[PDB]
Parts: sequence; C-alpha cells; structure tokens
Amino acid sequence: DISFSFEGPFGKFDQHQLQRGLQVYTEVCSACHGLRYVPLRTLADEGGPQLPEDQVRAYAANFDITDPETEEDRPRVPTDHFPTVSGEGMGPDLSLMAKARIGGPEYIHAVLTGYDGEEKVLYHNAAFAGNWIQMAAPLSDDQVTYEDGTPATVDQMATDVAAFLMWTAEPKMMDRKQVGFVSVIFLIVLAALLYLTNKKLWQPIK
Amino acid sequence: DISFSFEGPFGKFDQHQLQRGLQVYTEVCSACHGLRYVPLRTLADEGGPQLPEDQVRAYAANFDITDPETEEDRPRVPTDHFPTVSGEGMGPDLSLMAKARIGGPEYIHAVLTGYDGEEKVLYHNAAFAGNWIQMAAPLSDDQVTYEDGTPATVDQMATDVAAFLMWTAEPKMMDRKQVGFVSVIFLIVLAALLYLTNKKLWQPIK
Amino acid sequence: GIPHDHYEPKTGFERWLHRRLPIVSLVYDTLMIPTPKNLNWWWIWGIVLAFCLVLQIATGIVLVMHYTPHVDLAFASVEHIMRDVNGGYMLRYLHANGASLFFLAVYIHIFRGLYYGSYKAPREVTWIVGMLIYLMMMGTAFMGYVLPWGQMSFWGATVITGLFGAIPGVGEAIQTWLLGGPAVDNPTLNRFFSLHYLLPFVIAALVVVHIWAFHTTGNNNPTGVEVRRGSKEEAKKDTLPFWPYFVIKDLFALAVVLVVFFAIVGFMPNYLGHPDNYIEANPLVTPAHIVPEWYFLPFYAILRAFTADVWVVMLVNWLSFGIIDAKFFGVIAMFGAILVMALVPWLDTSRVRSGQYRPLFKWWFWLLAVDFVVLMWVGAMPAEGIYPYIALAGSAYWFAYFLIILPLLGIIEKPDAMPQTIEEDFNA
Amino acid sequence: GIPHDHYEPKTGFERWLHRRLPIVSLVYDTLMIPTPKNLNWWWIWGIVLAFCLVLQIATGIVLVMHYTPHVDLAFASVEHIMRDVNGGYMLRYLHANGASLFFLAVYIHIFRGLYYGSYKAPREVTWIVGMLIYLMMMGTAFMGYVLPWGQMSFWGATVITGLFGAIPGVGEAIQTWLLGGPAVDNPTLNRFFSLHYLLPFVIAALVVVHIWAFHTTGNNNPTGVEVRRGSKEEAKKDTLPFWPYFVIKDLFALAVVLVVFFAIVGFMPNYLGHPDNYIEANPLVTPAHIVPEWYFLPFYAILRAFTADVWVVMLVNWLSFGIIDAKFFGVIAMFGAILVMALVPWLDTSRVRSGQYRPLFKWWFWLLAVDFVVLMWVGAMPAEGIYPYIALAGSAYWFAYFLIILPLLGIIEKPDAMPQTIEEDFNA
Amino acid sequence: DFLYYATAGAGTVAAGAAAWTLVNQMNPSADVQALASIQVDVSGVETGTQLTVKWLGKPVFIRRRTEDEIQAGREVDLGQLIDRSAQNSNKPDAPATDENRTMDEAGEWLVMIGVCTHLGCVPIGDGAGDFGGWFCPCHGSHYDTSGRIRRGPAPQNLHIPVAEFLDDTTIKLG
Amino acid sequence: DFLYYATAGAGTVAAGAAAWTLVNQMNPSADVQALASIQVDVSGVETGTQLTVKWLGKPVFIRRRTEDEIQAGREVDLGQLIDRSAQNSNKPDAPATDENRTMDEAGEWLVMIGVCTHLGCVPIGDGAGDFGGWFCPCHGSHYDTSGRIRRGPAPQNLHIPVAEFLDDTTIKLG
Ligand code: HEC
Ligand code: HEC
Ligand code: HEM
Ligand code: HEM
Ligand code: HEM
Ligand code: HEM
Ligand SMILES: C/C=C(C)/C=C/C=C/[C@H](OC)[C@@H](C)[C@@H](OC)[C@@H](C)CCc1oc2c(O)c(OC)cc(OC)c2c(=O)c1C
Ligand SMILES: C/C=C(C)/C=C/C=C/[C@H](OC)[C@@H](C)[C@@H](OC)[C@@H](C)CCc1oc2c(O)c(OC)cc(OC)c2c(=O)c1C
Ligand code: FES
Ligand code: FES
Repeated sequence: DISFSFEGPFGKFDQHQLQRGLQVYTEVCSACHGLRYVPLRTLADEGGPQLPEDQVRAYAANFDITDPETEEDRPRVPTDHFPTVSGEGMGPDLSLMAKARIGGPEYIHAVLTGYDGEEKVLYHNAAFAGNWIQMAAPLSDDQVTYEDGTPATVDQMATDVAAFLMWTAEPKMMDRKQVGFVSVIFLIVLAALLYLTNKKLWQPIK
Repeated sequence: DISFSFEGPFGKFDQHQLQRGLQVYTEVCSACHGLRYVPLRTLADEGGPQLPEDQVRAYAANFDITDPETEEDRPRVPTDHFPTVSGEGMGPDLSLMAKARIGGPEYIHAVLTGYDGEEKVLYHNAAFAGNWIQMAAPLSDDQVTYEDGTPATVDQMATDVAAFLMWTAEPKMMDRKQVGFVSVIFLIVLAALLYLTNKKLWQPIK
Repeated sequence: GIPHDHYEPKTGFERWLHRRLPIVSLVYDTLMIPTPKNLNWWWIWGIVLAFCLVLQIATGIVLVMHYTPHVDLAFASVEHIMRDVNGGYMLRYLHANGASLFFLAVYIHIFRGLYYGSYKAPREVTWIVGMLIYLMMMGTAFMGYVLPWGQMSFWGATVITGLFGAIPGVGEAIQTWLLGGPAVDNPTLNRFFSLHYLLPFVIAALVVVHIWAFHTTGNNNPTGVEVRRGSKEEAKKDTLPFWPYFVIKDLFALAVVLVVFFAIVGFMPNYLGHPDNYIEANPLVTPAHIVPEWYFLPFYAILRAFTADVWVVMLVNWLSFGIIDAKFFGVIAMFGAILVMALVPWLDTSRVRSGQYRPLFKWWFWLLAVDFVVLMWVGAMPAEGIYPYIALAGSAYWFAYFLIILPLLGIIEKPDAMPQTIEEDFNA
Repeated sequence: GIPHDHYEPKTGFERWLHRRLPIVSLVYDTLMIPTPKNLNWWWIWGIVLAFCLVLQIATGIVLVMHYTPHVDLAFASVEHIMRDVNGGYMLRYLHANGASLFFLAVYIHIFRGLYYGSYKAPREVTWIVGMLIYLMMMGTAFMGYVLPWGQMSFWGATVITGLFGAIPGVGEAIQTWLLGGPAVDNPTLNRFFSLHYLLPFVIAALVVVHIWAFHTTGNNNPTGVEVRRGSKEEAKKDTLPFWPYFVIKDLFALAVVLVVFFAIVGFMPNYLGHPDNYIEANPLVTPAHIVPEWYFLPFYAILRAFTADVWVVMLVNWLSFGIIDAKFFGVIAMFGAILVMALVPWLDTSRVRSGQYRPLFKWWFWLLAVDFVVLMWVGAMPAEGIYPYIALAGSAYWFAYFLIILPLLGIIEKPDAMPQTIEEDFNA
Repeated sequence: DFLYYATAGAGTVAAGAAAWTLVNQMNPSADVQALASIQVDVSGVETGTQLTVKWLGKPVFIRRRTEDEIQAGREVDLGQLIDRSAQNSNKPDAPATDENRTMDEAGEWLVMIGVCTHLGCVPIGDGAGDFGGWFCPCHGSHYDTSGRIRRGPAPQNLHIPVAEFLDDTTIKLG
Repeated sequence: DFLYYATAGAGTVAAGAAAWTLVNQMNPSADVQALASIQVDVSGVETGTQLTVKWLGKPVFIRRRTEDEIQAGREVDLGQLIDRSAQNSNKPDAPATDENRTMDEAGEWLVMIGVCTHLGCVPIGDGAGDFGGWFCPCHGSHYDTSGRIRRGPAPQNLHIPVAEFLDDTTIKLG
C-alpha cells in the first residue's frame, strides 16, 4: 500500500514522476514489454508526461517500424503506437497492466520490488503467481540517471514506472476525475431543486 | 456476343470448360492477376470445376504463402485463398471481374480477343475503355495444352478462362438458379391458391 | 369514426386476459376495421411496403452476423457472406433487391396517393408521416449502400456527405461531423453502419403511427367519397372488414409481386445494380461511369441540371450576392423537389378529392408521372446536351406542378359527376 | 378502470390534430393516470430502469460508431474508444456501469414486487412480461460482455454457450448453432454483436407492453388495497395524477441515484468489474480467478453448488439412469431458480396481497432476500468447503421458499388488520 | 375447404422456408469446416512439463508424466471413479484405467484435449487440484494424474484425441 | 417560481450536456487530427503526365505540363473564368491567372488537391473534358489546363495546396 499523487478523488499524475517512469520504461522495460495501445503522440497530452512536440518527435524516432503501406522500415513517428513486443522470453504487453491486476500500480511496484534471490528458470517473488515469476528481477540501482537528480534507487524506479504505467492504462484519468467532479456537484444541485420543487408540490397534500 | 452454357435460366456451367479456364488462369493470368476472394478449397465444390480433393490439395501446393501466425513460407493448403497479386505492372484482381463489367464474361472474352497489333506503353484493343489497354495481349495459340484435347486456339482460351472467371465471380450461380426455380414455381402455386381463396371470398359480395 | 362493432371475450382465457391486457381487443380492432368495399389494386402497395420493411430488417439483422464494418474487411466480409455463409448469397441478393422492391413500392404508393387525393383533408397527417418515412428510407438506403465499401459505396459517401458541406456558414462543420474527419474513411464506414441498423427501427415506429392515423381517418377509396357514418346499416353498405376480405386480396397481390421479385433474385440478381460496386473502394479514382442507385436518379437528375450556365442560376446567383451559386442551388432544388411534395395538402386547393373526377387534373398528373420516369432516365444519361435540357424542363415541370398547376386548378376546374356513395360506385 | 378526467382539446391545432391522430389524448392518459397517493420510495425503481434502458441504448448506438466486431480488432477498438474518441472513456464507462445500475435497479424493483404482492391477481400479466424483460436483460448483458473480447468475454462466452450443450439429445447442435463452429471464435463475436444491438429494442417493446399492463390494472401500493372505483370523488381521495406529483417525486429520486452513479463513473469506474477483461481473450488459457459479473453471481452460485458429491444429484442421477447428471442438474437448477420466481402468482396462495399485513411472511421474505445477497457472495468465493455448503443451503432455501413456504402460508397464516382505503393509510 | 388446407399449408411452408434460411445462416459456414490434421513436435517437452498447442480453437495438453504420476495414476480403482470411461478416441470402448489413457504402452505420454468436460474452461495443470492433476477454475473440477474427473460438476474424463507417434520425437493429432 | 426556473434551467443543462456528449463523439477523434506533411518524389514524372498520390485521405494531382497546356492556360482572360480566385494557399490572395496557379515560374508544375470542388469526386485528367484539362464524372464539371473551373456545378478551381520544391526532384506537401 505505497501511495501516489493520483489515488483519491483529487489526485493527479505527477508529470515529472511520469517522465522518470517513461524513462525507466524506455531504457529497461521495453526490451521485454511492449505498449501496443499507446500512441506515441499521447506523450504530448495534458494529463500525462506531456513532453513537448519536438521531444515526442525525437523520442518516437528511436523506434523502428515496418511500414505497412511500403515494406521498408522507417523510424517511428508520433502517430504510431509504441512497438508490440514478443516471442520467446517476453512479457505480457503492459499498456493496461495497471488496470489488469483495485491495487494496480501497487501490484506492479510490489512485483518489481519483490525479488529475494532464490531460483527454482523461475525466481521467488513476494507478489507474483505465488511466488515464482519467470521475469528475472529487472531493476538494480542507478540503472538509470534521471536528468532530474532523483536518486535512481530500485524502489524509486519501480515507483516511477508504476505511476507511468498507471497513465498508459488510464490516460484520461485526470479528465475523468474532473468531469466527475462537475457531474456530481451538478447532480447534487439538481437533486436539491427537484427535492424542493417536489416538497412544494406535496405540502398541500400532506 | 459469344455464348456460354451458363447464360439463361436453365444454364449450367460446363465442368470441363471450367477446368480448361482454370488451367488458362494458372498458366497465363496468375503471373499478373490474383483471385483473393476465391478460396482454393472451393475448386472442389459442386457448381464448379470440381476437381477431386487430392488434386485441389496438389494444386494449392504450387503456391506459396507467408504464414501469418508463423513467418515461415509454406506451400498453400485448400483453406488459403489464391494469392493476391499486385505491384508495378500487375492487373486488377480477377475474382469479381466477370460481374464488375450485363455481359461480363463477354467483355473478358471480347477483350482478350480484341488486340489488333498497334502500340503506343499502350495497345489498341477493340473492347477496352476505348481502346488502349496497358495489357500486352496475354494469349497466343497452343500457349496451353489441355489434357482433354481442345484446340488451344486463342479464341478457345479466351472463352474458357471467361467461363472460369464467371464461376469465380458467382461460384453459387447454380444453387441460385435452382433455388430460383423452386421459389418462383412455389410462389406461382401460392399465388393461385390465394387467388381462388380470394375469389371464393369475394363472389358473394360482388 | 366509422360505426364498427367491438371485441367480445368468451373463453375462460379471454375473460381473464381482457381484464389485465386488452391486447386481443387491440388486434381485433386493427384487423376488423371497416374498409371501403371499392378499393382497387392500387391499394395493395401498403402491404408490399410492410412486407419490405419486415424483409429488409430480417435479412438485415442476419447479414450483420457475418459483416465487418471496417475498411480493411467490409468488402471481403460481403464476399465471405456470398461464398461461405449458408444461404448467404441469397440473403445478400434478397436484402439488396429488397431495397429496390421497397422503392418501387413507395413511388407507386406515393403516386396512388397523389392521384386519388389521399393526402387531402382530413389525411394531411397520414401524409406528413408518409413523407418522414420517405426521408428516413432514403437515408437508410444510402448508408446500407456504403456498407460493402466498393467504388459506388465510397464515391456515394463522398458525394452525399458533400451535400451538407454546401450549406453556407455551417456546412463545413456538419460535413466534418458526418465524416468523422477530413475524408470519407473508416470512421465514416463505422458510424453509418450504426445508423443503418438504427434507422430501420425508427422507420418501423413511424410506420406504426402511419397505420394509426389512417385507422383514425379511415382509408381513402378510388372515388374520394367517404364511408357513411350515419348508422351501422349503411356504413356496412359501404365497407367490408379488413379481415378477411382485404387481408387475403393483399396477400394475393403480394404473392404476385413476390413471383416477380424472386424471379429477379433468382435469375437477374445484379440487373438493378451498378457492377462497379464489385470493385473495392479507391480513394484516388472515381470510375468514369458513376451512376446513382436508380431510385435516386430523379433527384439526382434534378440536382445536376442546375449548372452555372443556367439562367435562373445566374439570376439567383446575382441577387443573393454570390451566396447562392449552382452548387447550393442544385442542393436546394433537390431537397425542394421533395419538400413541395410534402406540402401538397396545402398547395392543392381544389375541394374535389379523387382525381377520378377531375379532367384537367388527370393530364397534369400523368405528365408528372412521366416527368418522374423521364428524370429517372435522364439521371442515367451524361451531361452533354440534349440531356441537360430535358432535365431542366423536367425540374421545372416538377415545381410547376406543385407550385403553379395545382393551385390554379382549385380555381378553374369543373368536377365531373361523383357517385353519391361507395355502395353506389361499387354496384358498377 | 379508475374514474379519471380525460383530455379535451381547445387550441385550433389541438382540435385539428385530435380528429386525425389523437396522439395528445394518448400522452395525456399516460401522464395523468391516477396513482395511489400513499406510494413509498420503493415505487421509484421503475423510473430508474426506464432511465437505464434509455441510457444503455443512447450510449450503445454511439459506441457502435467506433467499435469493430472482429476478433483481431474488437479489443483494440475498445482501447481506441477509450483513448481517442471525444468523451470515449466516459461513454464507455457509462455503458458499462450503466449495465450494473440496470441490474441493481431490477433486483430492487423485483424485490419490492415480491414483498408487496405486485404479482398477485390481477397483476400476473405485468409480472410475466416483467420476467421476459428480465431474461432478455440477462441475455443482452452477456452478449455485450463478449464484445470487448477480453479474457472474461471469451471464457464467459465459452461457458454460457456451454449451458445449451448440456441439453441431452439436441444440446451439441444448439451449441454448434450458437457458436457458428466448433469453438467460440469470430463467428461467435460477430453474431452476439447483432443480437446485442437487436435485443435492447425487443426489451423496449416489452417495456411498452409492461407500462400498458400496469395502466390497465392500476398501480399497486404499499397497503395492497386497490384504489376505490365507486365514484370519482372516492378515487380522487385515494389517488393523485402521475403528473406532476410522482413524475417529480421520481425525477428527484433518480437525481439522487444518478448522484451516486456518476460518483462511481467518475471515481470508481472499474471497482464493479473484473480487471481481467483488460487482458485479451486467450484461447489456450482460462485465468485462475474467473468470476462472473456480479449481477450473475447468485445464479452462478446456484450452478456450481451442484457437484457429483451432492445427494439430490446422485439420487436424480440414479432415478434418471444417467441422463440427468450434475452437469445438467446444475443448469436446470439455475434456470429453474429463475422460472419458479416467474410462477410466483400461482404459488403464493395467500389471498392477502401486501406483505405488510403478513407476519410470518415478513420473516421468510427477508430470509429470501438475505439468501440472494449471500448467494451473490459465495459465487465470488472459492468452491472449497465451507462455501459449497453455504451455497447449497442457499439454493435449497430459494426453491423451498417459492415451492413450499409460500403455498404453506396459503393455509397457515393470519392477516393482521388492514386499513380499509388508501386514503385511510395516507392520513396516517 | 380443401382449398383452405392447401392455402394454409402453403403458407406454413413459406413461413418454414423463410424461418429456416434465417436459422441456417448461423450454422458453420463453409470456410470454418476444414478441420485438418496437424503434427506437434514433442522433441522439446521435458519431464513434469506440459506443452499446450492450439488445435481447432481449443488447447491440447501434452504432458510427459513423472514416475510418481504414472504410479498415482495406476493405483486408483475403476470403481473409485466418476467416469469409468477412458474417453479415448483410439481405444474406443475402453475402461478408464491409466493404460487406456496414454499413447505409449508405457505410461509416460498424456495427450488430452485441454478442455474441461463441464462447460469448456481450460483446466490449470502442474498438479493444481486435490489430485495434483488439473483443477479447472470455472466451477471447481479436479482431474487426477491421468486426466480423470474426480471432484466437481464435470461429467467426463478429459477426452483423448485420435493421435500417434510418427518419429520417436513427434505426435500427430487427428 | 424562481425555483421553477432553476429547475427547468438545470433540467435543460443536463439535457444539453447529454446531447453534446452524444453529438461530440462523432467529431474527429484524436488519432485522426494528425495531418502531417509529406514529400513526393517527382523525378519520375515525364511531361504530359500526372502523378496521383494520396494525402489526407484524398488525391493530390501533380502534373508536369506540356508547353501547349501552358500556353493554353496562359491565353484565357480572367473574365472568361467562373472562379477568379487562384484558390492558392501559397499566394492566398491572387488572381486566377495561369502563373498564379503552378509552383514554378515556367508554368510546368501544376500541383492541385485532386477533388472536384463540387461534391468531391476525383476529376479525370489526361486532357479529358471540353477544355482539355480535367473532367469530373460525377456531375459533369470541366476544368481547363490550369485546373480552373469552366463548365458545370463546381464553384471553384481545383485548390492549390501548401507546397514547394526542396531539391529539384522533390515536392513538399504541407
Ligand atoms: C526481460 C529480461 C524482461 C525485462 C527487462 C522486464 N520484464 Fe517484465 N516480464 C518478463 C517476463 C518473461 C514476464 C512473464 C513473467 C511470468 O513468468 O509470468 C514478465 C512479466 C511482467 C509483469 C507482470 C506479469 C503478470 O502479472 O502476469 C510485470 C508487471 C512486468 N513484467 C513489469 C516489468 C517492468 C516494469 C519492467 C521494467 C523495469 C520489466 N518488467 C522488465 C520479462 C522482462
Ligand atoms: C502481365 C503480363 C499480364 C498478364 C499475363 C495478364 N494480364 Fe490482364 N492486365 C494486366 C494489366 C497491367 C491490366 C490493366 C489494364 C489497364 O490498363 O486497365 C490488365 C487488365 C485486365 C483486364 C480488364 C481490366 C479492366 O479494367 O477492364 C482483364 C479482364 C484482364 N486483364 C484479364 C486477363 C486474363 C484473363 C489474363 C490471362 C490470359 C491476363 N489478363 C493476363 C496485365 C496482365
Ligand atoms: C429500410 C430497411 C433497409 C433498407 C432500405 C436497406 C438498404 C440497404 C442497401 C441498399 C444495402 C446495400 C445492398 C448491397 O448492395 O449489398 C444494404 C446493406 C446492408 N444492410 Fe441494409 N437496409 C435496410 C435494413 C437493414 C437492417 C435493419 C439491418 C440490420 C442488421 C441491415 C443491415 C445491412 C448490412 C449489414 C449491409 C451490408 C451487407 C450488404 O451489402 O448486403 N439493413 N442495406
Ligand atoms: C415504410 C413505408 C410505408 C409503409 C410500410 C406504408 C404502409 C401503408 C399501408 C399498409 C397503408 C394502407 C393501405 C394502402 O393504401 O396501401 C398506407 C396508406 C397510406 N399511405 Fe403509406 N406506407 C409507407 C409509406 C408511405 C409514404 C412514403 C407516403 C407518402 C409520402 C404514404 C402515404 C400514405 C397515404 C396518403 C395513405 C392513405 C391513407 C388513407 O387511405 O386514408 N405512405 N400506407
Ligand atoms: C427493463 C426493466 C423494467 C422497466 C423499465 C420497468 C418499468 C416499470 C415501471 C415504470 C413501473 C411502475 C412504477 C414502479 O413501481 O416502479 C413498473 C412496475 C412493475 N414492474 Fe417493472 N420494469 C422493468 C422490469 C421489471 C421486472 C424484471 C419485473 C419482474 C420480474 C417487473 C415487475 C413489475 C411489477 C409487478 C410492477 C407493479 C405493477 C403494479 O404496481 O401494478 N418489472 N415497472
Ligand atoms: C439493455 C441495454 C444494454 C445492456 C444491458 C448492455 C450491456 C452491455 C455490457 C455489459 C457491455 C460490456 C461493457 C464493458 O465494456 O465492460 C456492453 C458492451 C457494448 N454494448 Fe451494450 N448493452 C445495452 C445496450 C446496447 C445497445 C442498444 C447497443 C447498440 C449499439 C449497445 C452497444 C454496445 C457496444 C458496441 C459494446 C462494446 C463496447 C464496450 O464494451 O463498452 N449496447 N453492453
Ligand atoms: C448520416 C446519414 C446521412 C448523411 C443521410 C443523408 C441523406 C441524404 C439524402 O436522403 C435524405 C440523400 C440520400 C438523397 O437526397 C435527398 C438522395 C435522393 C441523393 C441522391 C444522390 O445519390 C448519388 C449516388 O447514390 C451516387 O452513387 C455513386 C453518386 C452521386 O453523385 C455522383 C449521387 C448524387 O449525386 C445524388 C444527388
Ligand atoms: C446467443 C445468446 C445466448 C446464448 C444467450 C444466453 C443467455 C443465457 C442466460 O440468460 C438467459 C445466462 C446469460 C444467465 O443464466 C440464466 C446467467 C445468469 C449465467 C451466469 C454465468 O455467468 C458466467 C460468466 O458471466 C462468466 O464470466 C467469465 C463465467 C462463468 O463461468 C466461469 C459464468 C457462469 O458459469 C454462469 C452460470
Ligand atoms: S467448466 Fe471446468 S468446472 Fe465448470
Ligand atoms: S462532384 Fe465533380 S461535378 Fe459534382
């Protein structure tokens, strides 16, 4: 039960953390895990890492894609999805993990952080299958340098990419919390006026 | 305005002509033309060329396909469709031509049979979209040896592949005619009983 | 209303049921409604329409079980319906030709009504609900047609979504909205598919209200002379119960229609369509011979007749300061062609009902009838005069008829002599 | 029928319109039906259901515009709806929780009925139409749940199509027919999509027949004492017009319900579903924790409760010479669970209507109610005893209640003293 | 009034033929009807391991049983069973003893349609369940070490498909 | 009865917000608003030839004109023309002369969005139509050699896109 900027009804992603997490993703997770349902351009949007266009464009450019219409590769562009990853020794796509496992980002963090050392080619894990995951503990310290100081400790890294993963799952979380706020407040007002109206319609009869 | 066993209400395909036409296809047209909507297994159905199983399978074998779930090539099996052809210098898919052009098979025939010699890389043709086609005359005589001894004259071959192509467009022509026959006759009988009933009902009133 | 006689529960079940849901009373009233005894064969087209609605929907629901509304798979999915699905080819040709049968039937139905004054008081409402259904049928049919995603489907979708972008001011928006983006593409396929499924249900509803309204006024009849309301004995003299008399006469007519229909489904399945829809949509090429679906041709003839060359076009173009050009004029003329027909109860000011008894009328009506076929036929001919001229004449005759001829006649025409009553008419 | 004052046209238009389609008379007799004035907050779940019906359809038509029913594109299409469509996520979450509000409301609705005798003469038909709607809702909901083609969709689809394959003799064929082949696959996805679209329209029709029935008998009320029909002055004492009085009580209550609904939709959009449907159908693995949709949990519970171990199952397996094994029994027991609820008007032989005045009833009824929640609960717990025992007790109570307890009280029980008129009740 | 029967009868027929087309388009279509053989190469699967291959929309289990499982299997008396049948398509009326369950006259190879005979879930293996066989999470069915149904609603032992060895290191399905 | 208004009012609002939600989902969704530039290779296009390339779900026409078409297009007087606007994005404000229409001073490179300004069919070229430019088969519009609209329903000259030459052989669209 660690916590994040975003649980609760007034929660919001933390942009920086989200970028830290994107970076952990890029530099570590993406070798074994894809994100098919995430279009690269969304990295740009209000409510997420919100990198700026030219960075998102630069970032997109490090990924390869076999052009359907053609048949040559080209570097990726913002309209493409992150790559789909798979084959042998390759993990479940992660675009929805935070929602698929409600305790989502905690489970990702629990798992990344839950290797003891054992090896029955399985590996003991506090949080998985109970308790042998086939994913060799993927993170060790300062395995990433954040342009932003933050000590790249394993716990940190697991946390950032958990937040980041939460956002690939619910990109519209902020929108959805905001609209929800206005709907509820609006219905509460409405409920109230129908309440009075209704009361006034009824006092003469009671 | 040639003629075919299939035109008219009582017309059926000629199984042998269809075989001759498929041979013409396989040996001349498939270089430049696919039949994506024709699944190889239907080469064995009633109402068509109707090869035996083993031969359909043996036939499917001469074709390659990139296995979707694999990535390895492999000879084709009857459940695959014929290949899809396209690129520089390739022709429109042929599966539906005989209905897309009603005098469909006539058009195919009139076109294979309407090259006058001239060139421009176009080629004067009697029957095309007036009158320059980008298709070098595909047929010349004895360009094919029919196992059944029909003179492989250009005219013949144009006619056979034309029938064949009528079948790839309407593989169900014969079920349709036959269901047609049974419904019209049934309705005519129904119409009659309803008429007599209506009459018996309205006599006392009139 | 017409003196009729109400339902009478007898059974154990019926007494029980009637106290709690008087559904058997409702059926009975619908099926026993006193119908003028002198209806002629022009009256059978309502049942053919009902049949067609029920046919389109039944085949429709079931086609959707094997169809995929995606641009990479739509056209392949129709092919797999033709070839692999039990009775597939037949369901497909049923649903497509059914649309044609549907449209023949309305045009006929509509003209029966235009001739016999079935839109005149007190039947305005039956008529407006008619017109609405009509509009819905066209929308519905346009969208189904898009579904195969062939060449006609795709350039159809373009042209028709284009009608809206002609509106001044907001047309670019309504157009972006309908398209789902900057061009006829997958979003367009995807939303039309939804509406194609939905609209036929709205049509069934409107049809319920349709039948309700003519049950309210009572049917019209060839003479234009109402059933007598003065007592039971004489209302009986003018009418018969819809069941069994007209039910079985319609069922018969229907069968005869269905003999032809199945003949076509069976032996000339593609004769009413455009071969080109057997080629896969291509966003770069519109085929040289792109002819609208036949039941759309008159309206299409009206539209393109109105080019820059046309003088009413330059007149209006000038007066409106450029805001109404040929493109917009053409669109206003085509929807206008439909609307004035909607308005005919208020345009036709002759107090006489049935055309049967109006001698000047018959001529003008029949010219309308020819107009309509001739527009249809010109819709299929290319621009290059003399066709434009024919199309121009036809349009003008279309509006002249509703706007000019019909009102004048109210003033000038002399009714022939009508029968006193339907029982009278019937006896000859 | 209840003396009520009927619609009278004044306006010129209303006079015109009344003669040709008396659609305003219809609206009036609906919004003005005389309602018992003593209704309590239980009477509001009907309007909440109507709301849900209109909400599932509205959001549904609109989701279909961006959804693709193909096994290779279904899941991606839901993801594209969530991410790219204007308001996508919100509509998606509305339609999903929407289903849950729907079932929340029917169960409550239903239980009100079972408590207050709203199925007893003369309201049997209302109830039976209620039960059709109920069956239909369940079928509808299952199919929709396949649509995203997640792991739950797929194994859910396998399992429920499995129920039909249990029928001896004809089950493999019904199974092959529903599947469209030897396994849940694209044909399955593709037909459930059609039916998901169709069924909600059939449900709307039944709901029209539903409202019609209660208008015919009149609403029930907490006392079970019918509105007086002796004169208008009496009936007025016992009732009030549905409009403005209950339309507004209703709209207010709905508003309070929607306050929670949107809270959930805004902040806990996924707490009422299974995470696991965020993973893509995999035909090689069924997931270890596979729990049905909550609204299905009691009937599901009734299902597994019946293993080979169970004595009634061995007795019946034996008597039946093997034709009824635990597999068939469990299915029968499950649809049986639903059916015996359907038949309650002919099982509850007590002549007193309302549970209020039944003192042995109040007990068995709450037990029933608890039973239902407890069953929901176990369905979500592992087989592994002591839950099977809790599940078996539960079921046996469920059948016991309709099959034994209710007929018993026919004879055993003694009504406490009722108020004599509704107006009586109200004054207290 | 013979007119009446032919006419009503004809209607009937028209109605039935209509209803049937509507019903019959849902039966397997022609492409879906090719149920071809296949060959899984089992050269890979070590011991106490199960490979799972897609065949016909459904999983197939191929397990190489450990010593004990073959033992465990062989104990168990016909009479202790729910399904005395060996549900085996190439020993087609055999009893449900272990020997009629495996391909090899020797006990080691366990080939099964990995479909729960209850309502078609896929039972979890690696000896999950009260008989370290398979447990099927859908309604709690436990299968024993030779795939026989021991506890729950499932009425039959996991079936065995037409199947043999081609090379020593290969298996042919159907 | 200020109560009345706040209640009717909010009723209305919830209705508006409900309708806008249903209406707005149909506006182009996020993955569709990426209208990216692109770049054509025009080194292959011989004189008197048109290249057609999809851009933005639509055809772009790139024709390399013959010297007759250039002349033909240069003869016409602003006055004989239906649309006097050059409909040019790279000259948003100019006359419909020939020189305002092409990309180059020589009049050789006529680049246009290839969509009849009438109702969107792709007009046919290779000199088709009464003015040896393009003919649009959908309602009979004829465009001349500079793609200017001469006869029919279409109100405008085929548009000229944002475009220019990078290298000799490469045109940059958008
Ligand atoms: C290859 C060395 C990997 C790298 C680097 C990462 N992961 Fe992985 N992951 C891998 C495998 C083979 C699996 C399947 C585990 C199994 O045997 O089931 C996984 C799985 C996960 C999971 C969850 C699996 C589940 O719950 O079913 C998560 C949440 C996950 N992986 C996360 C993750 C992160 C955040 C990584 C970047 C630090 C990462 N993994 C790297 C293989 C590999
Ligand atoms: C390459 C050597 C070809 C072979 C061999 C065949 N065809 Fe072909 N075909 C080819 C091209 C490049 C085209 C396009 C022609 C055009 O400019 O539009 C075609 C076209 C056709 C058509 C009609 C197309 C139309 O638009 O009406 C038909 C009916 C056709 N081709 C048939 C056909 C047959 C039956 C062949 C076997 C003898 C055959 N073609 C061979 C290229 C080539
Ligand atoms: C008023 C009733 C209807 C009309 C007028 C109508 C019209 C049409 C037309 C003209 C086509 C194209 C025919 C073709 O060339 O293939 C079509 C296709 C289609 N229709 Fe309908 N339709 C109606 C009802 C329905 C309904 C209720 C459904 C719901 C399932 C439906 C589903 C389909 C489908 C899936 C297609 C594409 C398959 C095909 O092209 O045959 N239709 N419709
Ligand atoms: C879905 C399409 C339609 C259906 C199913 C339908 C059905 C019917 C039926 C069964 C009748 C009564 C018998 C008859 O006169 O044929 C009828 C009558 C009538 N309909 Fe239609 N109809 C449809 C479309 C239309 C349209 C498009 C119009 C006008 C634009 C129209 C106008 C009328 C009129 C004026 C009558 C006569 C009412 C009377 O006799 O008083 N209907 N319709
Ligand atoms: C789509 C689901 C349904 C809708 C929209 C609906 C609608 C309504 C409405 C508006 C009422 C009247 C006011 C009220 O008491 O709440 C009502 C009453 C009633 N409903 Fe439903 N209902 C539905 C489902 C059901 C079901 C599933 C049942 C039983 C299985 C049922 C049984 C009844 C009964 C017995 C009444 C009482 C009639 C009376 O008081 O005379 N309803 N329904
Ligand atoms: C009684 C009314 C309805 C019920 C009870 C119902 C139930 C459901 C359920 C449980 C789902 C899956 C929810 C999820 O995604 O987790 C669903 C999905 C879906 N429904 Fe419905 N539905 C109803 C009405 C409709 C209607 C009329 C349509 C017509 C378009 C429709 C279209 C869809 C579509 C396209 C999906 C897949 C997208 C999605 O999963 O959200 N629904 N439905
Ligand atoms: C989302 C739902 C929508 C947007 C519904 C829109 C409905 C619009 C109208 O009905 C109400 C419309 C269908 C109706 O106009 C009255 C028809 C008579 C229009 C006839 C029509 O057809 C064509 C067609 O079929 C074509 O095929 C290749 C091609 C066409 O040009 C080349 C046309 C065309 O130029 C016209 C005018
Ligand atoms: C083509 C249309 C068809 C075939 C319609 C069929 C309708 C059937 C019934 O409605 C009438 C049915 C839906 C209804 O039973 C009465 C429900 C209460 C059944 C509840 C139900 O759900 C499950 C479920 O959701 C699951 O999710 C992953 C998994 C399940 O096992 C693992 C089940 C399950 O074991 C049961 C009993
Ligand atoms: S399906 Fe395996 S136990 Fe129900
Ligand atoms: S769209 Fe080109 S002329 Fe109408």
